[PDB]
Amino acid sequence: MKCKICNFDTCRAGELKVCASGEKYCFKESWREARGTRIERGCAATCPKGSVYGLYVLCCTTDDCN
Repeated sequence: MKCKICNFDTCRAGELKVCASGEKYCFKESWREARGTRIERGCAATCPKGSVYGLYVLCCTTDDCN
C-alpha cells in the first residue's frame, strides 16, 4: 500500500511512500493564485475543499492512490 507523489504539469518530486495502512488515503489538491496554480500532495485522512480561491481536491486509495 504505497502512494506516488508528484507535481502535475511539473513532476519535480515523483517520490512514492507508504500511508494507506487502513483508515488513511492519499490527498492531491491544487491551489490557485493568478499567474500559475500549485498542485500539493500528501497522504492523510482529511480531504478539505475550497471555493474562495478555486483550488482542486482529489483523494485516492488502493494501488498508488493509497
